[PDB]
Amino acid sequence: KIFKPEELRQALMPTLEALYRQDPESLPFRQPVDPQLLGIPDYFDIVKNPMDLSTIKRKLDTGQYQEPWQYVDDVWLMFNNAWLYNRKTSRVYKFCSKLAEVFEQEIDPVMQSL
Repeated sequence: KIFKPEELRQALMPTLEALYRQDPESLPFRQPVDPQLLGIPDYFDIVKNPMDLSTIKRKLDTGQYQEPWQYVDDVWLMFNNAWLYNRKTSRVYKFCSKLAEVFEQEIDPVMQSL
């Protein structure tokens, strides 16, 4: 099965929009973590492969996911990075958990249809 790039984008986009719709929970995820601006030099020692919503959106818009599971892997990468780096009761961690709840609800039927 070979996916047409614009069809894959159309099918997956609503799941990404669902994440952006979460306010305030998407706010820490709408742009990359910048350890230099934040002064957290330990971040890239723990998070080897950073990911965020803006990067996923760009990849989804520019034919970078040839198969749906590649998009799903990047969403989970974003979540797992945040859940590894941050305290469980931190705002980021709690917001991450809400996005993951929304994502699983939205993605499951889409992947079955694809």
